[PDB]
Amino acid sequence: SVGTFSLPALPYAYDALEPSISAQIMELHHSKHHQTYVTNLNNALKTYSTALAANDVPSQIALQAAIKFNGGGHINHSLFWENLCPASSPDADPASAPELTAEIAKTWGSLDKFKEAMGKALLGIQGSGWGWLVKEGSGLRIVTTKDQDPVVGGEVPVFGIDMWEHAYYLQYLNGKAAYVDNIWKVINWKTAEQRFKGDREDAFKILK
Amino acid sequence: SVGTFSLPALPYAYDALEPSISAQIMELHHSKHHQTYVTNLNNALKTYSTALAANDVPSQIALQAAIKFNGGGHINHSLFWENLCPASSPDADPASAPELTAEIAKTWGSLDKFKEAMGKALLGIQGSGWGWLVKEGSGLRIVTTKDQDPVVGGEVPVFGIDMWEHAYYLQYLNGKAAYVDNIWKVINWKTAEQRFKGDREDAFKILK
Amino acid sequence: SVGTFSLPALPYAYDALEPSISAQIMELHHSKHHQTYVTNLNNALKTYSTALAANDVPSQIALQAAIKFNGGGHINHSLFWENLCPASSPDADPASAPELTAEIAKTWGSLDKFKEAMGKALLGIQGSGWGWLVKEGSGLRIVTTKDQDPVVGGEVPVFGIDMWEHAYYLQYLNGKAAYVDNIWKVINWKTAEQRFKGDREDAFKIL
Amino acid sequence: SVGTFSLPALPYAYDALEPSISAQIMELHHSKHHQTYVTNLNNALKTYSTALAANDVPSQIALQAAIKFNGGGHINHSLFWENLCPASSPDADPASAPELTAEIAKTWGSLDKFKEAMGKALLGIQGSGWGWLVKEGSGLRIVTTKDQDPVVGGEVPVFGIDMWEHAYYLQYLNGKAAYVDNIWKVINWKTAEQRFKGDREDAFKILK
Ligand SMILES: [Mn+2]
Ligand SMILES: [Mn+2]
Ligand SMILES: [Mn+2]
Ligand SMILES: [Mn+2]
Repeated sequence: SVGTFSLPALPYAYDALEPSISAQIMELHHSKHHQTYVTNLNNALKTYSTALAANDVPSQIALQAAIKFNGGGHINHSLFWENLCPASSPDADPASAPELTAEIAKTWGSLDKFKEAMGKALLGIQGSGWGWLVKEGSGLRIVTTKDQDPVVGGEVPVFGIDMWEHAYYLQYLNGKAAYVDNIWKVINWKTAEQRFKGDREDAFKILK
Repeated sequence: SVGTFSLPALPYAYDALEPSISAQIMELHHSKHHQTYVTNLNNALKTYSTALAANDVPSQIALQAAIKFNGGGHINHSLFWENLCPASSPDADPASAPELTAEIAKTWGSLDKFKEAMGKALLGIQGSGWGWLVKEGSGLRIVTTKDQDPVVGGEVPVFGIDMWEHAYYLQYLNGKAAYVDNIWKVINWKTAEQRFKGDREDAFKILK
Repeated sequence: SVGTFSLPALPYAYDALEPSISAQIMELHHSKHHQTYVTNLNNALKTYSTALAANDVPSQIALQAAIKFNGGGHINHSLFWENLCPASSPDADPASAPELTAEIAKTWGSLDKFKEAMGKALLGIQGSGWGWLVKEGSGLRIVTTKDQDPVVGGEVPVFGIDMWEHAYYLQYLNGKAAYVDNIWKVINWKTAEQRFKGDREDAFKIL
Repeated sequence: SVGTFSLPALPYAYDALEPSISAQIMELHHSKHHQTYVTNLNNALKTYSTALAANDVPSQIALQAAIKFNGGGHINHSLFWENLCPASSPDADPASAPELTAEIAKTWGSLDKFKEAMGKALLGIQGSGWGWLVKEGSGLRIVTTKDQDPVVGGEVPVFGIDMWEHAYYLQYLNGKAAYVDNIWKVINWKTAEQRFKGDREDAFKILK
């Protein structure tokens, strides 16, 4: 039936990503922001099914923003929690992603240069948005999305980093550069390797 | 059933709007451009139906652009044919719309000053789009929409003028100012009066 | 000389808007966020000035995003500080704005109905942006702008409310509804009345 | 001094791209559309010079839409005329572009599959816009731009194809598929090769 999504539990405790991300942020981000996206996604999808069955095209178009914003919020945050892990986990080691790092090194020259390029794109976002490493065809690309827009159909998301102010402000204030510097310690490279090796449908399987 | 829209017949013959709009433009515009929007709207809606029942949010979001573009294309042209009529028809006399023209005069000063204001907005559209007279509450506003974006936000559309190049190029070449000057002769003020006196749902009944 | 905008001083101390807006937010909002928009605006205008003289149109177009983002950031925040004041100030009383409130009541029915309608627009902003009460001709309208986009040429801004998360998150966390409820206590209605009675050029004289 | 652009002459006669593009379109496209972009760009640049000297940031921002639209119009058409040539010319032979066609074949598999992917992107444009083959770093990409937006700062334009309806409507009516199929015969692969081997400013040297 339509609109039966639920907030996924995190793979770790709310304080497991410290000191990179504070427990307060993880709790607010998951139990408030992501929760709201889930509930509002379900509400909009059920109303949309009514508009679709009645062939009400004006209502359908008017509902697109709520589905894109809340649907994207659910897609993006679901992907986000999964490509994070405690800094002490072996999954935080890029040696967990040999195939991905090889393609990363082939594209940007080195892992450090990819990190520099992505950091630049993350800090360059005006307003709210996300930075993504994506697979397009067989090649890798850094892309940004505004607000909660999900990665555009055709690209395989490898990992994403949330640059909305609620992802860092309580801990880093306006210092988003320090936030980006610290989040590398908690990137789940095992997850990134698995997404790089699968296709679009495989990546979105966590939503199931 | 989902996605069973069909192209409505015009209220007049293809040459009935001459000399303001040529028979060739009317036939191509109706039987090709509008027909394509109808067909591609129906295709997108059937695909959407599958993704909605499967709770496939990435596909639902990816389908939004086709639904808005082709759905808006169907909405906009359906309204368009109805707010046109042969220049010799009594429906082309603005005296057919006493309440609307009085409110127009209250807002812009006179019918001529509104025509100049709407003309300016139409000629100012960069690229493809539409100009609309809309009712917001009890007041009137001139708005433009890009591409085939419809006036679906809550406003009641009173009449629209298509500024896509296919609406005039074969007859007026790049002279869109001459096209706008001549379309006033075939504006259906009887239709505009009914929309001005009705609500949002009445105006969209044309889609039935 | 090109690109000499500076950070305007606030009309009050950093803690003057408590309890509606904390001193910590005011100091960060003013001394870091707004200051950054000023500096990057000046940098963008200096580069643009040469690209304009060189008839280098690709550079001019490539610089537009920084000029709109940082220029709007400077415009919006400069307007913002001026239509805020301490809650006990006489300027926080809407009786300080007789002509504006009369037109507000004529348009929305009452001041409460207008506050709710603007609240709805503020809370509906997806992502970062601003809510504005503006004058177009003789009538009032509620509009929202994305990111730091300033109010569209032709409208006179009457007052604006910042809905960027940095404007409230340290104090209200995700509770933007409570932020909006409390910011009504520190709206400067004397400033709003003055903007309502002047034109677009008047409201932009503070820069 | 500011705003002294002029309409460049075509590299060939108005009928030189026939039969792919008619002389009627070439003359209107060049002497009316592109000419209007030049004139309106110069006016906007002069007005900006006034707003800049007055330290008027609101007017500067309000002027951006006219500078991007007319400045982009001038850039895109200037590049466009240069990457077209008579179909019987040796420059129309893709063998004139050995390094570029090798990178195309390495990226898309063959020239025919690249033409197929670009054709799909060109026909997929909603409203007015352009399709581009661009270079980013060492890689090739098909991108589209809306209205007269020029290619995003950072990419090197290799060649563009105008999908505004004024580019084909008089000759092909709504048949943009026939227009694209025929324009391949007049693509200047000598121009494309030179741009592929140069950088961003080299490609914009045509504006001098
Ligand atoms: Mn988030
Ligand atoms: Mn049309
Ligand atoms: Mn702010
Ligand atoms: Mn063109």
